[PDB]
Amino acid sequence: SLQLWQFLVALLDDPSNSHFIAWTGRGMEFKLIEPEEVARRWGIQKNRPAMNYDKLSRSLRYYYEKGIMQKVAGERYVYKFVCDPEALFSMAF
Amino acid sequence: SLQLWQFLVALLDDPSNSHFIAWTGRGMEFKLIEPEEVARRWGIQKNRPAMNYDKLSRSLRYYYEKGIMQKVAGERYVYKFVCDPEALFSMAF
Repeated sequence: SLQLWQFLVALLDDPSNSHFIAWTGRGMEFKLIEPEEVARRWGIQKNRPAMNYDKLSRSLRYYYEKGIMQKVAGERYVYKFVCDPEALFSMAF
Repeated sequence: SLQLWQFLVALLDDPSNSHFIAWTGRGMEFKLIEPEEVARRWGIQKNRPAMNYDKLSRSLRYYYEKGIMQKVAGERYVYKFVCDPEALFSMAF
């Protein structure tokens, strides 16, 4: 049972997925190029066929509160993993 | 069962442990202020009473290979957690 952040890291590690999700090249920044495709694959992963970006974005919002991620200012689908002791702790536990 | 990197993160998060292990304030860098005390507490955690800094340093060496941590060049007891997609993937999986 993967957490959504783990699942995104696994998709980001394969450049074959770069058409729907990719590291932008700027540090730990990544873009949901096809956000509905990212949702569909998350749906397959968790056996939730009714998964959509609306549900996926609520999960990405929870990740700001934990300090794991931040939404890049001025962007609809660009986020970054945070590299600080708080993010590390939330990812470790 | 905690991994050594998780154990260090847990010790680092609690300022009660700051007399023997602490974040330096420079990004993800941390210092083993009392390296033998870190080693003794790792021993308590894993029920390995014969734990010492020698055994700990070799396990830290294994984490450099994984790509999760690195020893700060020119320092005896200063390390850092790595901020890159490879580190994130190794910590996630």
